[PDB]
Amino acid sequence: TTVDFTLHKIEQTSDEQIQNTGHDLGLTGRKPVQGAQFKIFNVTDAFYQLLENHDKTTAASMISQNLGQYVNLQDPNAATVTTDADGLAAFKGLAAKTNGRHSVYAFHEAVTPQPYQKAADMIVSLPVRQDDLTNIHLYPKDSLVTKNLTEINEQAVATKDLHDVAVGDVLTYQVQFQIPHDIGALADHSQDTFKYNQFKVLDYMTKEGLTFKALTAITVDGQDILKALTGKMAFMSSNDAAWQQTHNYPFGFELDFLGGTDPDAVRNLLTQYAGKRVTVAYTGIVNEKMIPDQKVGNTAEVSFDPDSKITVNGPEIQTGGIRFFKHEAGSSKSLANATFILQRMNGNVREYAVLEGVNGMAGTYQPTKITWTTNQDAATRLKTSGAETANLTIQGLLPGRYTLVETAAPEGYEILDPTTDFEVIAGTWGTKTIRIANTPVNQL
Repeated sequence: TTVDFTLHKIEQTSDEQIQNTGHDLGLTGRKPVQGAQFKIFNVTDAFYQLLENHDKTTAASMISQNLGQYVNLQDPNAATVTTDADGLAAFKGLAAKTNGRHSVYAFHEAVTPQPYQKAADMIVSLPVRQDDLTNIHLYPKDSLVTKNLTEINEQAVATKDLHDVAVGDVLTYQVQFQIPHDIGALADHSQDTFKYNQFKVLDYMTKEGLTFKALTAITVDGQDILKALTGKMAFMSSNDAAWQQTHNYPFGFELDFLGGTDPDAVRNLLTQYAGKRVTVAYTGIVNEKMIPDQKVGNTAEVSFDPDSKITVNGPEIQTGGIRFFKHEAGSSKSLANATFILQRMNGNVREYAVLEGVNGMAGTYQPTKITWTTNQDAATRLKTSGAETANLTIQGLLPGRYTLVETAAPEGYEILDPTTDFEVIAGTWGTKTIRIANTPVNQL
C-alpha cells in the first residue's frame, strides 16, 4: 500500500518553526509560492543504516544536512513536481513500506523561484498515524529575499517603490535574507572541506546619485553580529579603490561572509543562527550627481556560488529641479548677473535657501546640500549666466511650492517681477523653463 504527499509551498518573511503535524490546515491565509520544483527520494535503507549508530533525530538531521551524500540528486527517474499558483504540488502512490521498514522519504527543492531561498531539505518517516494517513500534507517554506529603503535622514519612512529625495539626504536601506539551514555542514562526500565557501551579498546602482556612507548594522535574532564579524569577513564599498577593479558601478558594496581572512570563525557564528533572517543595513548620501528626470534604483544579489544568485530590486529614488530664463523684456536676450534668492514657506514663515558646494557656480547650480534659514541675508545669492535657453538652473530640491525672489536686477536694468512663485514637480525639471523679464533703463 501507498501514501501521497501534498506540498503546500508558502512564503516565509521571519523566523518560525511550524511543526508539521501531517494534516491539511485548511485555508491558512499564507502566501503561496509558485514554480518551486521538488524532487522526492526514498531514503529508507540509508536512514536505517544510520539508525544503527545514531538516534532517529540525529539520523534525520544527517540526511537533512547532506542529502546529496545519501542520494543522487541528478537522477532522471527521481519523481519531480512543480508547485502551481496555489502553492500546491503532490507526489502520489509512494510505497508505505520499503524492504520491510516503514518508508522514509526526503524532499529537495531543486528549483527555487526568484527571489526566494530554498526550503530546508525535509524528511518524513512513516507512518503518520490516525487514532494511518493516506495523504500527508507538508508546508515547506521559501524565505523571501527583500530590499527596502527604511529611513531618510535617520527617520522612518513609508515603504514605497519611488521616493522623492533632496541632495544631501542620508538614505538607510535594508537587505534581508536567510542563513542556510545547512551553513555549517561539510560538503557531500568530503570530510575535510566545507559545503558553503561563499556567502556573497552584492548591492549596486548602475546610475549615479549616491555615495556610499557606511555599513550600519548586521542583525540576526536581535543580535548585532557586525562587531563580531568585522575584520574576519570580506568587505568593500564603491568608496574603496579595489571597487573599480571588479565592478564599474557608480555605487555599491560586496560583502562575502566566507570570503574574508577567517571564514571558519564566521561559519561558526552563522551556524548558531542557521535558518534565521539576517538584516544587512547601510546608509548612502544623495550627491550632486543626482539629477532630475532620472529614476535610480539599486539591485541586491545574494549568492552562495559563482553559478547562481537570488536577485532583488530596491525602490527607485528621484529628485526635483527647475530652470529659469532671465531675459530682457520684449526679446530673447539672455541677461547674466541678475541676482535671486530661493524662498519657501514653512507654515506662515519664509525660509531662504543656503546652498553648499556652489563656490564657482553661476548659471547652473548643483549643490551638495540645501539648508534653510529665516535670516534672509544668509541666503545664497544665485546669479544668472548669459546662456541661450536657460541661464539659471537648480536641482536637488524636494517637490513643492517655492518663490524665486529677485534681489538685484542686472546692471542697466530694473526688476519687473520681484517674486516669481513656482512649483517643483517630483522627479522632473518642471513643466517648462520659466521666463523672467527685466526692463532696460535708458541711462543718460
